[PDB]
Amino acid sequence: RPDHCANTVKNFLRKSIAAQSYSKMFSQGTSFKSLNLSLEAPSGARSSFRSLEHLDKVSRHYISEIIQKVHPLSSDERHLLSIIINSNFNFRHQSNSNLSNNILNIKSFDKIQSENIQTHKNTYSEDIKEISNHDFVFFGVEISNHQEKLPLNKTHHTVDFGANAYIIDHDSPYGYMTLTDHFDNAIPPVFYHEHQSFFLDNFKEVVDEVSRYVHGNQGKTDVPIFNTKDMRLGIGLHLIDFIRKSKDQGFREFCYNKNIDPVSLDRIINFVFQLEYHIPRMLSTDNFKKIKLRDISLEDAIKASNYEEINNKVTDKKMAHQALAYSLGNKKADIALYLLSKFNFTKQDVAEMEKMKNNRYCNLYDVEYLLSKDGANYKVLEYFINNGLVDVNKKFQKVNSGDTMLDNAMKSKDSKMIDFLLKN
Amino acid sequence: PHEEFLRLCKERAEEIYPIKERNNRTRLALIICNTEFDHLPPRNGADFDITGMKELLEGLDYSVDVEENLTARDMESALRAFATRPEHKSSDSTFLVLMSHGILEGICGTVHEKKPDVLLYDTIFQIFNNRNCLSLKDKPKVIIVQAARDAVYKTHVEKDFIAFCSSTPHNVSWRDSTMGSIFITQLITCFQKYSWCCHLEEVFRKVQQSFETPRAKAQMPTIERLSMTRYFYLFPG
Amino acid sequence: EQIAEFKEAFSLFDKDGDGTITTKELGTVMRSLGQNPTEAELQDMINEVDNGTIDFPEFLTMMARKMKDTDSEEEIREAFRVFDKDGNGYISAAELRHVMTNLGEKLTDEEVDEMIREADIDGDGQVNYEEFVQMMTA
Ligand SMILES: NC(=O)c1ccc[n+]([C@@H]2O[C@H](COP(=O)([O-])OP(=O)(O)OC[C@H]3O[C@@H](n4cnc5c(N)ncnc54)[C@H](O)[C@@H]3O)[C@@H](O)[C@@H]2F)c1
Repeated sequence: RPDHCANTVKNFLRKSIAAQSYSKMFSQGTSFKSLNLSLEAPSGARSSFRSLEHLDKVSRHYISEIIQKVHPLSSDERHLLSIIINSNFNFRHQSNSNLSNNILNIKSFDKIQSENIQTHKNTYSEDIKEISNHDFVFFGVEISNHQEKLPLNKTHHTVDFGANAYIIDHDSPYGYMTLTDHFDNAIPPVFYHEHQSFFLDNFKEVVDEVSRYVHGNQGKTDVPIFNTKDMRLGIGLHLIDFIRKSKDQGFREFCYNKNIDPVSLDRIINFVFQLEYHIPRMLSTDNFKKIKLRDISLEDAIKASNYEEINNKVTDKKMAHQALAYSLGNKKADIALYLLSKFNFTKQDVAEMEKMKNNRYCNLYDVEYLLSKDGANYKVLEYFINNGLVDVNKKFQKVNSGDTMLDNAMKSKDSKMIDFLLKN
Repeated sequence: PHEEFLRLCKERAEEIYPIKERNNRTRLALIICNTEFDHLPPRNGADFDITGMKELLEGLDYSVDVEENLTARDMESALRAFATRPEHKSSDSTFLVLMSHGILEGICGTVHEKKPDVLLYDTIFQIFNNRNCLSLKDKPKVIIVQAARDAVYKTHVEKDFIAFCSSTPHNVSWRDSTMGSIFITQLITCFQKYSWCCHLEEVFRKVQQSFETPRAKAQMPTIERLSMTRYFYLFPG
Repeated sequence: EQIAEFKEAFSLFDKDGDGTITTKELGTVMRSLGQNPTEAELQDMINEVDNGTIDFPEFLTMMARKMKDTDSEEEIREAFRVFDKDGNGYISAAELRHVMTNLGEKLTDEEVDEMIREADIDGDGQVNYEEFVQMMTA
């Protein structure tokens, strides 16, 4: 049975990768240091399975808490918990990029920054330092036991992350679940809810109660963490706690309906909570579903390096002007060079871009200012200076009037750009 | 509203601020926005805030000079250069929109961290006080700030000032917005609706009312150092 | 072996406090602990009570059946030694790639790469499975 040993090796390596991601999170997380859930830094380059063990332990902690808070369980609460435990989940990742090619390959911010792949980055510096969940791929959670059209919800924390929604139906053996965003434990008000009409028309008081900080027993910053085995139990127990605290008897009666439909259950779940699921490193699979929720805009297609949407939209040179401006404004030097290769730009094109008030960047900044703002566009600047499209020593007229590209280069501290401007 | 502008002028001639005639009127506005810092997180989405503020001010016949990513010494020099502009002696008001990471003392420069680089809020008032800047004496001087995270001489030398500070601890930590900042978005929104039937202070109070949502209730824009002896009425043309 | 028991999970569905749960909530209690049993598997083990209640001593023996003990460390080591004829304690990335690509469960080529990179810390193209397993288990 040689295949069995190969499966053993594969599971071992997957477990190793997950251990690496969780060790990164638990060791480089300062909120984990405030509480006593922090982990040691690996002396070796890799990390042992202790991190994974830690996850399990951490999970039990929170489970224990909520159990002790709501252990006396009513028949309604018990029936609702039984419903939630037997419910399966669809995990959704939205993007304005093309991550599917008969194979879905989603990657985390850390793996993207590692290979220097070009795409949009929604994680920020503070999330990386305080939580260090940037080696995880993020998903929103939906109830999967329904026959309705699959994208039931489209906004996570009142944010749309893209038109292309990728849905998977299988749990990950090493992913972890949080009742909210791990960094932002605040449930936004119903004013920003995607499905506000349901709760506003049918319920009364829960509208005010839902806006809260989902925290543990240690305090507000204590964000409960669960693992794949304890996801459903913790979610059900916290939902029961919230329903018991609430005073809108209509909301409680609707939640405790013994014959509740799955769409209403998903409404309640994504209203009271904003579940977030995390998978270590990268998710590569053949079992997925892609749903194009809407049409993508040119700037959004450029920020996500969606070459096919760009090729569909950039049909003429006025669209090439718009695309080049958006590429400069977003430091997308790859898209800028692709556009400079597809179309020929001259000083007349630069002038018509300067006359382009429909574009935000060309309305605010000069072309030279956009070329010299960040070093990430150096090559573009080179092409503009060496081919004669932009005159060095041109004094800015729109923003930072009187300055030149040399001043923006000084501000950027990029030695290559300053040197290139000094030599030309 | 043109008939109401003439009606409000005669009704309250010593209760509202004077308005220069559209001919020989050079109303200037300055926007100072720091979006990228050397040792601080970048304030992404400021492209929208600068745009929305430049349009609203230009719609009120204000010549907007946008300066971006300046250290504190440059911001001080830019404010002094904005006060020495001879085009203000032909004006009735001015607007200062400074948007950067800002501590309680003031707004921070790009290089600012152990090394300090902050433009003290009081320094802005000194540059435009009724002694150092006579071109804008007896003229309303609005100051709108978007920050993140004897002494009786000042009572008299600082006249005709109004501040509408926003100190939302966003710090790209709230990390929950849609193509811009809520404070600027609501400020433009209230200026579109209530600026024709209210004076400047009412518009600001109308913005503070918008932040009545449970999670956005403590996000109240704070009015500070109000030194206006008259009611400042902005007219839509 | 068992140290920390599942009494708390069992107690949540113990309506009367008598220490028993109905047979219909058996799969619910197991799923709350991570074990997903098949309806066919749930019924053959329900035959243990021939009343419609299940006690914790009977439930506790059910959990140990579907324990699905993870692969032991020496079971991991032996899995690597069957792909090493020379006995040198090393497997080339290509050899590991041919194994995982053409043997066992089918995975995407990107998954195999992320695994090989995880195993080849040196970057020399060789993978020492002995040091890695000893490194992961600690
Ligand atoms: N997406 C969604 O849906 C979500 C959910 C939930 C949450 N969220 C949020 O969000 C944030 C982040 O964001 P995301 O999730 O999107 O992620 P990121 O960081 O941004 O990174 C990643 C990116 O990239 C791309 N990718 C992936 N993969 C790939 C390749 N292969 N290529 C390119 N690109 C890419 C994706 O899509 C994203 O956007 C976090 O913090 C949080 F959690 C989101």
